[PDB]
Amino acid sequence: MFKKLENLEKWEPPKDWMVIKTLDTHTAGEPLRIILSGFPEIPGKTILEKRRYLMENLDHLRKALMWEPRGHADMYGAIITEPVSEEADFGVIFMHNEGYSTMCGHATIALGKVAVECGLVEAKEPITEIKMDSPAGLIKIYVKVRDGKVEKVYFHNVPSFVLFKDETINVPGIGEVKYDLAYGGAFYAFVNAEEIGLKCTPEYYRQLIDVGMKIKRAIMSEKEIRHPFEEDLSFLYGTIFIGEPEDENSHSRHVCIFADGEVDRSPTGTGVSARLAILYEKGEIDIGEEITIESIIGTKFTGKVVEETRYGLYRAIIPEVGGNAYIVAKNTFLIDPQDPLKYGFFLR
Amino acid sequence: KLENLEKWEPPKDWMVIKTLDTHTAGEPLRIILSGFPEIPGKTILEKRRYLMENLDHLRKALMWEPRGHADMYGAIITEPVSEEADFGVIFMHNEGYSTMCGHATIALGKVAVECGLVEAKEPITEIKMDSPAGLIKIYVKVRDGKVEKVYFHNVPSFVLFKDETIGEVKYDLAYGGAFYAFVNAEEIGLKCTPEYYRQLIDVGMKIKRAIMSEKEIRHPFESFLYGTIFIGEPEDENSHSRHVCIFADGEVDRSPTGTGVSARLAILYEKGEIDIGEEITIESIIGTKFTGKVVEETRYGLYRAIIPEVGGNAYIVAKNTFLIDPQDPLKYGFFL
Repeated sequence: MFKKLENLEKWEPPKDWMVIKTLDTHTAGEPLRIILSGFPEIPGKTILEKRRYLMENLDHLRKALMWEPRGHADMYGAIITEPVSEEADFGVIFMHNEGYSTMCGHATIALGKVAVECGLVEAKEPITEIKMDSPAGLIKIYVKVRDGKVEKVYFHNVPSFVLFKDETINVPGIGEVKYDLAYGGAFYAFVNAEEIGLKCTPEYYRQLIDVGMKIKRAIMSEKEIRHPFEEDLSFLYGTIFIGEPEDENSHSRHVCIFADGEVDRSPTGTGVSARLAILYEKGEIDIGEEITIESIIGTKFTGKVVEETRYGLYRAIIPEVGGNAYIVAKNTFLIDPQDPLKYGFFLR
Repeated sequence: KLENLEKWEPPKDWMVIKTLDTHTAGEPLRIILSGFPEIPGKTILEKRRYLMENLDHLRKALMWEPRGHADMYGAIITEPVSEEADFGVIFMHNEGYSTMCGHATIALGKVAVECGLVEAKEPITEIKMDSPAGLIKIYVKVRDGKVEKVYFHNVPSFVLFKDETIGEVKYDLAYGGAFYAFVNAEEIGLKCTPEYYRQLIDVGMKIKRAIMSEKEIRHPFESFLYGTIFIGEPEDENSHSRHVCIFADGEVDRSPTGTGVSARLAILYEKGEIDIGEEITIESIIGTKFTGKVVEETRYGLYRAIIPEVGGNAYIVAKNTFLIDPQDPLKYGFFL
C-alpha cells in the first residue's frame, strides 16, 4: 500500500552482499558516478599505477557500476584518491563502458562543484582553487562561489596540442574521410559531420555511433597515436563530429564518440581542449578569446586559450574550459553474489 | 575525506524520492518507495490519469537520463483499490504508462514477499494486484523463506499465420498480448548471441518491415506487428530454445519477452510440439531465462487459443535516493 512500502525502505540485504555507495551528478547532461565506499583498496603511488591496478584486478566492479542494470551504456565513473603530488588536494581515476580514460572534462567540472558543496576542500569566495592529480597530469580547478554556493566551474587542462592535421583515411564501409587529430588530455579525431552527410542532432544518433566507431578503429589500425612522455596515454580515445551551431552565440557543436560506442551528452571537456588547440594553430581564435561549443542535446561549455606553451617538441596551449554540474542522486548499489548479472552486461 | 560526501545531505527544500531497483532477466524495474507526491483517485485508471496529467515531469525525472535511461521502467505502488487486492500498481517507462508489463509483474511478486509488502506463505504466496488493466494474480514459490520463482497467467494467446516472405524467410505469426513474427535464426545464418547484436537488429527490422507491408495483422477487437522474435538453439541442455525480440524501431528485449513466450506457447501447442502440462525454459540474448507452460486450451474470438503461464525471477540491485536540484535545468531529464 502506502504504509507497508516502509518495509521496502527498512529492508536490508544479507551480510554477504557487496554494498557500494555513490554520489551521482550530471554535467551538461553527461553523468558522473562518484564512488564513496565499499570499493576494495587500490594500491600504487601514481595515478597511472592506480589505474593500471584497476584494469587488471577490479574490472568486474567497473562493469558492475558502469554497465546495465546499475548501469547503462553511457554511464561514466570516478574514483577519488588521496593526492599523489605534493600540491594536490586529491587524485582521480575515470571509468566508462570500455575502461579508464586519461582525463575527463565534464567530470572535472562536477568534481570541483562536489568538492566545494560536499566538503573535500574549504570554500572560498569568490573563487576556490583546487589542484587535482589526473592520469594525464595535474589539473587546476577554479570554482566560482557566491554566498556558499557554486555558480560555475572552470579548469585548466594539461597542455593541449595538434598531433596531425588535414589527413584523409579510408574507412572501409564509408570511404574517404578528412580528419584532424589533437590531444586535450585524451586523443580525438576531429571530423566534419556534413562532409559525411550526418548532422550533430539526436535524429542521427545511431549513425554517429556507427560511423564514429568506424572512423576511430580505422585510424587506430593505421596510425600511431603518441603522447610525448607516457606509454599508457598513447591511444585514440574517440571520434568527435563537428557541427554547425544551433544557438546564437555558440561557435560550433560537438558529438564525441568514445570508448565502446559511448556518446558524450555534454560537449567534451577534453574535446574542447583539443579543439582549442586546433582552432589556435590554424589561427581561428586569439589568446583570451572565449568561445561556446554545444553538444548533441544543446547543452554548452565555454572554452578559451589561456596561454601558449611547449610540450615535448609540440606547439601547445593551456586551455580553460567552463561549465556547470548538478547533483542528482545518492546511490547504494547492491551486488547479490548469486545474481546471474551481478557484474553487468553490455550489448554493442 | 570521502566521508564528507558520505555525510552530505541535500538541502531540505530539495525533493527527495527513494526507490528500490531490480532486474528481471536483465530488464529493470524502479519501485518508488517515498518522497513522491500524493496520487489521488479511487480507481487505478483515475490515479493513472492524475499522474499523467499532473506529475508526468516526475516520471521523466526518474525514467529519463541522467537518473534513468532509455530502457528504464518504473512502478508506483498504491493502496489496494478493490476489496481483494493486496496493493495497486501503476506502470511507467520512458515513453509513457503501460497497461501491463510482464517482467515488472515478476519483479513485483519477488519484492513483495522478500521485502514485506505481503506475508510469506509456503510453498506459494498468492498476490492480487490492482493494475490499470484489471486485477492481476501473481504466484510466488517460496522455500525456506526465500523466493524461488514468480509466475502469472497472460492473456489468451493464439496463432495467426505459418507463412513466407522475401532472401526468403520462413515465419510464424502469433499473439501473446502483442503480435510477433517468429523466425529461425540459424536458417538465416545468425545466432541468438551478443556477437550478433547488430545483425539481429538489422535483419530483424527488415523482416518486420517486409511482413508489415505485405500481410494484414488484425486483432479481433482493437492492430499491428510489434516485433520479430528470432528463435535460437539453447545453450543449456535443459533449455528449450532461445528468443531475441527485435521490436519498435530497433529496440531489443534482453529478457525472453513475456508476451513473446506466450505467443510462442500458442504456436508450439498448435504444432503439437508441447503438451498441456509441460513447462519449457526459454533463454534470451544474455542467457537469462523464463519458463512457459500452456495452462488450458481456450477460445479468443473465433480463434483456437491457449492460456499461457510465464515464470521467472528478479534480483535486487540498488536502493537509490534521487535528488532534484531546483536550479538544475535538466532536473526533469532528457531523452536520447
